[PDB]
Amino acid sequence: PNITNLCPFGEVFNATRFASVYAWNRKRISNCVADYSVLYNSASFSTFKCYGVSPTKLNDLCFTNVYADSFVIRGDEVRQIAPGQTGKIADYNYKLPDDFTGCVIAWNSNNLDSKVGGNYNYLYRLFRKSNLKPFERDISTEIYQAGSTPCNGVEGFNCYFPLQSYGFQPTYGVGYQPYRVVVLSFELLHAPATVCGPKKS
Amino acid sequence: STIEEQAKTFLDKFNHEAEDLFYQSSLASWNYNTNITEENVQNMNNAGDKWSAFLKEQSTLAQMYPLQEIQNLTVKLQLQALQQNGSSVLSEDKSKRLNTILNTMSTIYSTGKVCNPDNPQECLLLEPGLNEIMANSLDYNERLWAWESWRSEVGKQLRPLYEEYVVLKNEMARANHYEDYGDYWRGDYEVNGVDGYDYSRGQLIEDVEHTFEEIKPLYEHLHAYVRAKLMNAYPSYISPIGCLPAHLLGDMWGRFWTNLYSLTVPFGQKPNIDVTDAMVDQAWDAQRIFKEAEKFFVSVGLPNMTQGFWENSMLTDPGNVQKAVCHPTAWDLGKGDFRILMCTKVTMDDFLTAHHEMGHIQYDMAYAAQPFLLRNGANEGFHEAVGEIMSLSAATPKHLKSIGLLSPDFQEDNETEINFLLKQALTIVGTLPFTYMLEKWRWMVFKGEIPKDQWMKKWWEMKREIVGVVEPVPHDETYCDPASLFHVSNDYSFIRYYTRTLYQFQFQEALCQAAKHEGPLHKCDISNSTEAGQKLFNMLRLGKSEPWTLALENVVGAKNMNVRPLLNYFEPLFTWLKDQNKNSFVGWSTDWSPYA
Ligand SMILES: *[C@@H]1O[C@H](CO)[C@@H](O)[C@H](O)[C@H]1NC(C)=O
Ligand SMILES: *[C@@H]1O[C@H](CO)[C@@H](O)[C@H](O)[C@H]1NC(C)=O
Ligand SMILES: *[C@@H]1O[C@H](CO)[C@@H](O)[C@H](O)[C@H]1NC(C)=O
Ligand SMILES: *[C@@H]1O[C@H](CO)[C@@H](O)[C@H](O)[C@H]1NC(C)=O
Ligand SMILES: *[C@@H]1O[C@H](CO)[C@@H](O)[C@H](O)[C@H]1NC(C)=O
Ligand SMILES: *[C@@H]1O[C@H](CO)[C@@H](O)[C@H](O)[C@H]1NC(C)=O
Ligand SMILES: *[C@@H]1O[C@H](CO)[C@@H](O)[C@H](O)[C@H]1NC(C)=O
Repeated sequence: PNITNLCPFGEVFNATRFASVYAWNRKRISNCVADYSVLYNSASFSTFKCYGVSPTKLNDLCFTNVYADSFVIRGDEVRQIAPGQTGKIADYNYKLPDDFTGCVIAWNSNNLDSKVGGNYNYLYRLFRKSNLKPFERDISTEIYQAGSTPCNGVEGFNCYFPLQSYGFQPTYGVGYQPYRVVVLSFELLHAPATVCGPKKS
Repeated sequence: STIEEQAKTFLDKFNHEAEDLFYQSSLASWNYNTNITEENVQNMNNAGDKWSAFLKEQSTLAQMYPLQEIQNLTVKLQLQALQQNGSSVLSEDKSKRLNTILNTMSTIYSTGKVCNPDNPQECLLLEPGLNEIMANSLDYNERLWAWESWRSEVGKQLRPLYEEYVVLKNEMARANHYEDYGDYWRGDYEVNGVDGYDYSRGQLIEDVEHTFEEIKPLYEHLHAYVRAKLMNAYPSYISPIGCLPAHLLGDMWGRFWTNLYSLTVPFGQKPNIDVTDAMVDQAWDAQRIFKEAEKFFVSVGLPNMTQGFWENSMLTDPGNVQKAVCHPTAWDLGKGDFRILMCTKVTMDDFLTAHHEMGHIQYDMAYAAQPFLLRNGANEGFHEAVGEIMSLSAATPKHLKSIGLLSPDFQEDNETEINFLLKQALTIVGTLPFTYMLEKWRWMVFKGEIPKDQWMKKWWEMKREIVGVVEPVPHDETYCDPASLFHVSNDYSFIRYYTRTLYQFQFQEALCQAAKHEGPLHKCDISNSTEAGQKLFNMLRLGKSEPWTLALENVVGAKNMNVRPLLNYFEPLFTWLKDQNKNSFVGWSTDWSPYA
């Protein structure tokens, strides 16, 4: 029939500020119509790599919920947003499962997220004792203990603050320029699936 | 847990914070160089002080991890680079005195202005006032006046300063478990811990003497030919049996002989390969020069320049209102930011310089994947050698015909190749005995082989023995004749040019064998050859992660610097010079026979 109540993709992609990768935003999208062809046919995205599903049948299938995770990483770190990868972002910041169904969308944001003095508002976790579980968020700011001595809450020797700032600048190389990444996770659960694609007339 | 994992986490923290501080410092230096203004000088000084203080604090933190409990070679190499005290081991009073001495030598060299007695109303600075006189004059007493007056003023200012400098630097070096400051400079080529590929600080002097003993016949024949031509230019001053007078070599110090090409040309009647007029006729902009250089580097298979390179580089002189340093410099600012600062004119020299500096940029881009403290050349020789090989390849007539800058009906006979090889010998071969003699003299000064009251008696003795250049009038110990040069007055190593010169022709033979060139080595061009670029990039990607001996094995298949590619490069010229020196006498006498 006639379709209304589109899914809020404007508040995810066109957000005025994005979160840091250590504190990545997760928005649960339910009970609306998700038009994925608007995203796929856009020329503004550099990465639209979908794992476990093809973009052409997204506009047909129907899902119970859609998880939209949004963060900012470097240009060289976009490859680590994939199942089975290894790196600082995958181990310590944002981990994707091997059995992941969804799409990883990334685009360059040197225009917005870089300033001439250096934009240090974006943080990433550099050290953690263990690798993250899939879809885990770590926002702890406790001092990393690399040595046998206790840190006692002070950053001294062998004790480092685990969150380190990015220093985005507009004169940076393409492997260091900021990239806004939105990861959509599609799951089907035994509840009635309500996020369906648009139906042609 | 373990010490090695602790060092690895410390190195990760260092890499990440040092890369951003080094960027900030490099950007401040760039903003000073493209905009010479006092607030930019202050911002540069603030960033440099932050960078140096951060390196002091990180070396202090780094020493707490002992070296012998780490087995990974790369981690141990970065920790070895970081744990050097530098001047920090010296006392604060002596460190401040050393820094003051270095700064005041920099000011004396930079702001040294000398002119003729009884005509003091205006005076000439070294660049470009004295450079043009040394490079273009044909008058004996004018060049003698300029040379002696600049060594009088500069040496008599710098001699007590250099006497303090040698003692302070030896004290700092022996506080750092080195024999002298010469051993500290020779420690750049020291490889330790690799089976078979180890290189010692004491092996460097032996290898330099062993290579120079093979240099010596070619330089003797070249010196005899240049002596005969300068005897034709100046009839009575030059003796057939003696050394060359010092102020007649075409430069201020004798560093290069390339300004004697007009006087010593073999076949003046034959044309030159000058392509300047051809670019002027086709209206080649500096942007076109750099795009043709980029086309050369993509033809060999290397990566092309970034968008940020074309956006952020200054490839043209800005204007009268904005001041900039005219010296061509390639900048690896960090974080994938690569720029070239060159005031590019439409000349062959600027075109070859564009190839040279883009070779520097390619070398910087290749080891961007390496950790921050390993982002350097394997030694100091490779970084300059990879630019000089591009300068070699771009200068060939095949490259000029291929890009259309030379007429396709230009006749390449043996006479043009002889005079081109002689120009390349005056640039390249002539700097080798001067470089070797200067470094051996500085090594003997630091080692204490030469006492302070005998520095100059030995120095001219070395110059007569090695360079074959005689002093015009004798100098006493009130003079400081070495420190009139930029590198020695500003605390720079000088053996990098000798090693660069030998590595240049070794890399050239390796890439020409890779490219399957079937003619003379100087006729070889490495464009259109993907395999030559791959063989180059295998060494280029390593950076400082691997020993320079292993990198040289990766390129040429040898574990040591070799002199035979240089002799093979100049072999047509060597046979021609041996033919031309039948009547004349090869070799010189160290006696005062021409003039003293
Ligand atoms: C986001 O911004 C782009 C550029 O202005 C626009 O074309 C697009 O329609 C916006 N919305 C979405 C959902 O991408
Ligand atoms: C150079 O410095 C002057 C002095 O403040 C400034 O007005 C100008 O914008 C600067 N130009 C560049 C290109 O940095
Ligand atoms: C040395 O450490 C690096 C990481 O810094 C690692 O990738 C490499 O495999 C290590 N080498 C050895 C021989 O353990
Ligand atoms: C650096 O200096 C300190 C203090 O003098 C000393 O303990 C340390 O061993 C030195 N490090 C090296 C590598 O010489
Ligand atoms: C470098 O080369 C690639 C492919 O060869 C090309 O797509 C790119 O546009 C080039 N870079 C520039 C700045 O033109
Ligand atoms: C160049 O080749 C010709 C032909 O053999 C010869 O006569 C002439 O001497 C050669 N000149 C030089 C400088 O080798
Ligand atoms: C190298 O390749 C380019 C690309 O076609 C070609 O124009 C040029 O002539 C080649 N160089 C030579 C020496 O043939």
